[PDB]
Amino acid sequence: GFPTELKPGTNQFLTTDDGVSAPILPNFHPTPCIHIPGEVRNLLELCQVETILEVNNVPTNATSLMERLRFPVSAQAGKGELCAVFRADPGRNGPWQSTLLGQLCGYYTQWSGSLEVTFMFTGSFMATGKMLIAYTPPGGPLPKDRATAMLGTHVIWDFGLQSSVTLVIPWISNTHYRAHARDGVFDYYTTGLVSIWYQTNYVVPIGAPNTAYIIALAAAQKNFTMKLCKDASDILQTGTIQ
Amino acid sequence: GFPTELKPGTNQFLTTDDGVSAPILPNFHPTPCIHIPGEVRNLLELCQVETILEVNNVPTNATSLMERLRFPVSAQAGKGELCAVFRADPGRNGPWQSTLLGQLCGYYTQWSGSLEVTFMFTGSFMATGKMLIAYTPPGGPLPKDRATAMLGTHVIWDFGLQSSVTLVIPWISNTHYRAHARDGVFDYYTTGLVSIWYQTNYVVPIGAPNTAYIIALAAAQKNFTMKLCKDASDILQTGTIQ
Amino acid sequence: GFPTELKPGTNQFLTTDDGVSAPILPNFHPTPCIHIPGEVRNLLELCQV
Amino acid sequence: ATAMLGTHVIWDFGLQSSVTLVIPWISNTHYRAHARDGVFDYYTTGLV
Amino acid sequence: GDRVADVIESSIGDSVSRALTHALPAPTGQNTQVSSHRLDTGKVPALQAAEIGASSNASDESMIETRCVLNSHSTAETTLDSFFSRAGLVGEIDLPLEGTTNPNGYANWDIDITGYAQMRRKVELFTYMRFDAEFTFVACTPTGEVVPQLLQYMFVPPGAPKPDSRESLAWQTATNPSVFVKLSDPPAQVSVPFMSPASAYQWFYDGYPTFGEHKQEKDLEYGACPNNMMGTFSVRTVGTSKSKYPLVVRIYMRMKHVRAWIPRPMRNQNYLFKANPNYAGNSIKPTGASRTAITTL
Amino acid sequence: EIGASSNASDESMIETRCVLNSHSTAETTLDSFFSRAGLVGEIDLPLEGTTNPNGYANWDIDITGYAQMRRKVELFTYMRFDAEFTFVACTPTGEVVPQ
Amino acid sequence: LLQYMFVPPGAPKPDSRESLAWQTATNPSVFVKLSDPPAQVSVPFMSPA
Amino acid sequence: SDRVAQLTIGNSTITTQEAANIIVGYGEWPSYCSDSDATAVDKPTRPDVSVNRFYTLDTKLWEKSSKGWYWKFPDVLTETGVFGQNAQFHYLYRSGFCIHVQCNASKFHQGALLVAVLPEYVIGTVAGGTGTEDTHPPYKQTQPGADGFELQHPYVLDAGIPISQLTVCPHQWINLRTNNCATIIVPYINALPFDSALNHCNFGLLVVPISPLDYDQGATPVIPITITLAPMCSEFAGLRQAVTQ
Amino acid sequence: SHENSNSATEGSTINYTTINYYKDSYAATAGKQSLKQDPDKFANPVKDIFTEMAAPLK
Amino acid sequence: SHENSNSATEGSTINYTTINYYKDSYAATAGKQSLKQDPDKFANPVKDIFTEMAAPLK
Ligand SMILES: CCO/N=C/c1ccc(OCC[C@@H](C)CCN2CCN(c3ccnc(N)c3)C2=O)cc1
Ligand SMILES: CCO/N=C/c1ccc(OCC[C@@H](C)CCN2CCN(c3ccnc(N)c3)C2=O)cc1
Ligand code: NA
Ligand code: NA
Ligand code: NA
Ligand code: NA
Repeated sequence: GFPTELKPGTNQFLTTDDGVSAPILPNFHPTPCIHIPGEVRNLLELCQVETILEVNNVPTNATSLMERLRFPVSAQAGKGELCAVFRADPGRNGPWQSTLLGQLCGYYTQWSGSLEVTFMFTGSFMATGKMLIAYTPPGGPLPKDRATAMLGTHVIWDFGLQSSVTLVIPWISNTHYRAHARDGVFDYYTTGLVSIWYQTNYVVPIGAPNTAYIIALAAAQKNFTMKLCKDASDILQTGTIQ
Repeated sequence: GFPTELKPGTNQFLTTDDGVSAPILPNFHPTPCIHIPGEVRNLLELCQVETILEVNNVPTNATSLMERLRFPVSAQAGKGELCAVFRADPGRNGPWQSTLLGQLCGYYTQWSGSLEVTFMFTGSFMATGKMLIAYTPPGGPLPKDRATAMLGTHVIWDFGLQSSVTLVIPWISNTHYRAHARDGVFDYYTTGLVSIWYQTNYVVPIGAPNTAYIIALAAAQKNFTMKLCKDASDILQTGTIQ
Repeated sequence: GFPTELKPGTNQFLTTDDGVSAPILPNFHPTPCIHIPGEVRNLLELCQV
Repeated sequence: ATAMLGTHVIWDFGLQSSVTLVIPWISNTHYRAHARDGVFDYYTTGLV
Repeated sequence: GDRVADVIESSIGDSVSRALTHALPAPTGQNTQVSSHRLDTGKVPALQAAEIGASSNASDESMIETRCVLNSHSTAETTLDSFFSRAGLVGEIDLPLEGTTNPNGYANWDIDITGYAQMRRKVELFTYMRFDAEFTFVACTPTGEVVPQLLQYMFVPPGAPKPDSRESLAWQTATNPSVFVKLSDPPAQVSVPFMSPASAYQWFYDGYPTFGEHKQEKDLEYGACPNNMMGTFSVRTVGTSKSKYPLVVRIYMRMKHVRAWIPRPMRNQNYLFKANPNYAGNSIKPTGASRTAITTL
Repeated sequence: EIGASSNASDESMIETRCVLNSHSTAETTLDSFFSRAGLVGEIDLPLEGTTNPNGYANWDIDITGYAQMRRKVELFTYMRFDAEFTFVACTPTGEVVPQ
Repeated sequence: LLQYMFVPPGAPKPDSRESLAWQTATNPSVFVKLSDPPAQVSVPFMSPA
Repeated sequence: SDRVAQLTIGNSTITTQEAANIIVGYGEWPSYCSDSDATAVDKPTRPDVSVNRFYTLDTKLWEKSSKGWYWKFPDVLTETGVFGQNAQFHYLYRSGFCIHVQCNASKFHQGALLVAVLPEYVIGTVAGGTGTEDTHPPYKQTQPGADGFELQHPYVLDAGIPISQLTVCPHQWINLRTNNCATIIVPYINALPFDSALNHCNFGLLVVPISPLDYDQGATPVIPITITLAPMCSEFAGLRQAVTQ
Repeated sequence: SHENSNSATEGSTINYTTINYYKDSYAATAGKQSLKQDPDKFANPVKDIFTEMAAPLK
Repeated sequence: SHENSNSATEGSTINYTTINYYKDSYAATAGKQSLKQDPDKFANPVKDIFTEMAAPLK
């Protein structure tokens, strides 16, 4: 026979090896493929679709789970009070886990790109108000007041016919990619904080509710990509699935 | 030697693997092939040949086996009475097992195509009559009367010089191919039912038999094909064949 | 299969052997390389310092 | 649910104060005589 | 022939499904363009109307002053094949000596990959999937020891006779495809084509397989699609007498040449059964982590 | 009676639509059907025995002792073919021994 | 028979010989026998830097 | 001029003066099955105007405590008008749909409904609570007909999946301060060219309040949500007697 | 490959596409066969062929 | 290679670059897929497309 020599790696089964294997059914032809709507080609396609961000991730009893999908605003005392805060880290435990972006993110070790959160006001038509939504890049501690938060990237939102506003969390990182951030040394990769403040006040006339909610929708910008495929942190099974 | 590396699959013997094996008799030449009539090239060729469909698959004692090859018709009372019924499923237990189509069908997991059953009347020349042969697509239960069966695909057969008539069971399926149907969830693939009714009546003059038989011949249409080669449900041996 | 014959050396792991090994992460792309001062190409460069 | 099976319009109140329901000509004859109770109901146009 | 106008001018029969969108090449992440201060009336990129159902069209360039960034980060690792063509465990078959399960030296496994959560949660991201697959079989004792035992794997498509014993006539395997291999040999490995009667496999079928009254006793058939049932995988020790060793066969699957349609929400409750999405009602947990207040990290 | 099969087609028995059928006929060729290895012989070489206890055996080449394979080939009267033979050997427990 | 598995930052680290993490549906794993030659693979430059 | 709209099909016309554009699911319009995708050979029947029209099937009341509802297609119509008759007399059916969910209030009411379409919406059960019992949903829950069915656990859509990600499916929101309706056009979605309108429900329509309805005492408290829908490009084949299930 | 012509199908009305590494062609793979068919040889071996539309016996 | 066209992606809107040693194409490697994307199909399936600068509801 022809002279060969076996090298290391021989006989091993590497789960990600892309090779050729003998076909079990020779001359077999599959059922033709008809047209089916909604074909997806790249997971990145799904990452640009906004899903609900559970900013209000506090209630935990079955009957109150739906309350996590929205947070409130109501008439205040004009002292630029804080409405809500959350970390911008998409692949970290917290609000982002509720989004499809966050979940897909779990199957990748590193990510890179700008994010966007669109806030939709669902109060009555007669309700008005101006909010200041801020993004604080790494290094900046949770803003103690509106004056401090205002020093970073922000948007001033005015309620009106357009029910929603978009806060872009631009990619501001020291590295080209960030790994998933968590407490400890990996906080090196944190994206930062997002805080919502009352710019003026939630105002309403006689006859309209004094409290209304805001729904947050999040997704990735078009410069977002992910690399280094990995298994998600969760395994949804306790014993054997029968 | 030349650097190689063994991959999984090494040393395995896959019965359907199409490979090259050393030849035991070098420089051997076979006896030339003379011309022989009846060469077959594709099993589909045989599937278009009609073989007898045992519609009357009820008698089971040795001496009555031949009676399964034919069913009867005779003078009735003009109330559009039922003559016979059977499932159209070709690869299912029942009448089709008697046909060569049904048997070949057993060596394949999936099939697709229209079928045809040609009925030949073998009564005396003086016998006349009109029958209604119906095909009921999936979902329709066994027709309670001729009026119900008439709502599906059918042929009205008139006895005469042409002894036979053909009922085409057109391919009407939701899927491109059907797997063999059987009781249970696989009934999803049933083809439907075929029922034979008296349209008028079997009429005959003084002197001719009051009962005659019909022979059913079945085969596949030219759009019929099969895929996913498998072993037949039967194994015709009990112990070792000596 | 195609006729082969294993020669001595088969299965050995020579630490300086320059061969090909299956890649663990298919279709993976590394972080691009930005410019960094002081690239060295040959140890001889350092020997002249 | 039954009325919905015939010709209809779904009207939404708003800036445009009005909506138009067209009662299209759907008759067996080219012309209808005045309808009334009795055999002349043959010419009725229908209900709204 | 046709003559009345409404017939000549109708669209009845148009098979060309009009598409509002088309794909574009996107081998890298989008770049960032220089942007400057804008102080306009009429132009308002930051304001949206989420009610419409579309996602925000606002970009970095319009919300803050940006620099130019030439982004060459690849989008290659997020393709369907990149994501799915990684072999995972989908089946386990035990062939013990002393036992309650398969003590007779053979076993029949219904081909259903939904018994393992890692793999299952990935595929259930899509409703329909069409793909070929590479199957690898790893066998050893329950200690992971390699023993000199010969095995036979046989694929029994729907309708073929399932072996009922280590000596079944069905093992003659004259048409079914079989693989003969030793535990001492590397893991056996073969390629499997897309075998469904449908154009795609579907991980969800909101319907019943048959017609009729769907009474209580038959409700286990809700969601059963035969188009997804490819058959049985049978394994036996090759002999007329019991094997000397207890064995285990782990089954790995690596999809390749993948196409998928209709993305959907990803499972957020533990899986309980292969055949359905049932979840434990007394343990409905939030999709992710929680905190004490909305104003505190 | 003529001995031919019906020439009637779907098109002439019911009103049909157009269907472009691209279902392959490739898997029903003779090689597709027969080129799948099946068991056709078994030879025992026991130690203690009545059959071949002397360490050797002669098997007349005749593949009709197994029904699965036999029923397939007997569908035809004459057949001309080459063949690939594979021999699987082990102990009666399926154990592999250095023999 | 052994199993080697690469667990990138963020993926669940097995906590036992029977951990669900060994299903290795996305992480790259290598299955090999001590009787086989030494396993060998190629690793890319994976840093975010 | 995007807030106003008129939908006319068959002998039915819908108007709205507070719309939020129209969604065309997965970016494609309904169409008839092509000759190469088709497999069944009988010539289909395409009734046109008598079946592709708007049917107003049901009205639900939105209350401060409502959990949400769902309907199944084509189940909601299998017993209505000429469409239902064709669905019953034929084995094979295929069509698209134009869905128009209506809900209006006043400029002093508030609340937001998520209106979405989820293909192959398989329903699950709570498994006896403990999860040790393999219970299954009854026929009236999987195919509720025109009355629809109320979600028991909207957070997981009664199927172990997060409603927070339902927006990955064709949707619109009815946010009272903005619009009074949702309009979604859906093409035929299946792995086969035709299927049984009886045994298979291609998709489900979900209407779920995400931001609870609220208003002050004195404002009209009865706030209906009405479901109107039209089949598009309906095709039927495999004729025989009528069957209801 | 300049080998021997010792295959069972040398001189067949159907050409094959095979692989082989030996001087004897019967050692070759099964390859792919030609997709020609002739149902009439069995389904319609009549001397005087009769049309579909007509009455088979006239 | 003159093989069979039995891959799951035969007739796809994305061409692949694969390796294979068998007559059946589904036995081939996964290769590389085409990098085309269409986010709009999911993120913006609106009938009447609205610009960025404008007010989405006018
Ligand atoms: C010696 C011969 O070696 N033979 C090896 C061999 C390997 C694999 C094999 O067939 C593999 C079939 C898989 C590719 C797809 C399995 N699928 C499809 C979708 N599905 C679903 C869908 C919905 N609900 C549930 N529960 C399950 C599912 O489980 C046949 C033979
Ligand atoms: C080291 C050397 O390794 N050598 C291996 C080896 C393998 C096979 C071999 O010859 C194989 C012969 C088979 C291809 C055909 C057997 N045939 C023909 C038809 N026939 C019939 C016909 C009518 N009735 C009965 N009963 C039987 C039948 O049984 C010779 C040598
Ligand atoms: Na291989
Ligand atoms: Na060989
Ligand atoms: Na190597
Ligand atoms: Na069905």
